[PDB]
Amino acid sequence: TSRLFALIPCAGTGSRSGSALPKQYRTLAGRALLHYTLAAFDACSEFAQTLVVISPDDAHFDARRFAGLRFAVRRCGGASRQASVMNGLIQLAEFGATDADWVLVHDAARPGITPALIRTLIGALKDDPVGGIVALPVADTLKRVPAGGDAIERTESRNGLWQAQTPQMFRIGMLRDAIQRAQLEGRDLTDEASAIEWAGHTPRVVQGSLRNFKVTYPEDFDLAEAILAH
Ligand SMILES: Nc1ccn([C@@H]2O[C@H](COP(=O)(O)OP(=O)(O)OP(=O)(O)O)[C@@H](O)[C@H]2O)c(=O)n1
Ligand SMILES: [Mg+2]
Repeated sequence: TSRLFALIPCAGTGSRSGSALPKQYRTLAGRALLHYTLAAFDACSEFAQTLVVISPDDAHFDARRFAGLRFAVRRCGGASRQASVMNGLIQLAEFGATDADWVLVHDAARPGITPALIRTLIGALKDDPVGGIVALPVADTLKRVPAGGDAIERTESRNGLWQAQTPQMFRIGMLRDAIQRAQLEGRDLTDEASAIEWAGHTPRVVQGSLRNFKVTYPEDFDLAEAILAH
């Protein structure tokens, strides 16, 4: 009976992407970056609603560029990603969400997300007491490079290491309280799983895809444009 809610943190600036316009609004193959994320969730009718969190100062979001897609947008963006997620989780109650419902937090900067991968995550963790994330095992040899230079100090082990992606699937009640705990202890975490972990819970990993990579630096735009439109 647990309903499915989607939460798209979209209140970032994309400072590493070198784009003056927020990278989530950057046009790829004649289409906005965010549009690919929303279209993927829109294809999944089993979702109750998709909430997009944008900054209160966002003057670039144009709803007309996303017409036909089923989603809602709220200007409850925070100073950080975790804050934007926290405000979003609170905001979900407006749409009838409860603490027992699932929430799937997905980066807008990951346009390669597909309905198949969404439903793979859901189907694998729907009966899980905690939930989990989509992720990718570290395939490359890890090198330690001291900050400030390009010199390699030594080789680090990659055994048992995964690179976390999104969506990150957890219960609204457990996730909100976890982040609330993290903020109460002065911790700003990188993803939702981290809060779940520090709260004392054990999240799961589901095999992700390199197609689901996040656009982060100027190379990624043309690369995603190659990955997309295919
Ligand atoms: N204060 C913030 C910061 C990030 N995000 C969202 O979190 C997702 C992934 O975070 P990231 O890749 O780091 O995007 P940015 O923070 O905007 O870029 P940068 O880290 O280079 O500044 C993005 O969809 C971004 O919009 C958000 O909603 N509110
Ligand atoms: Mg960031």
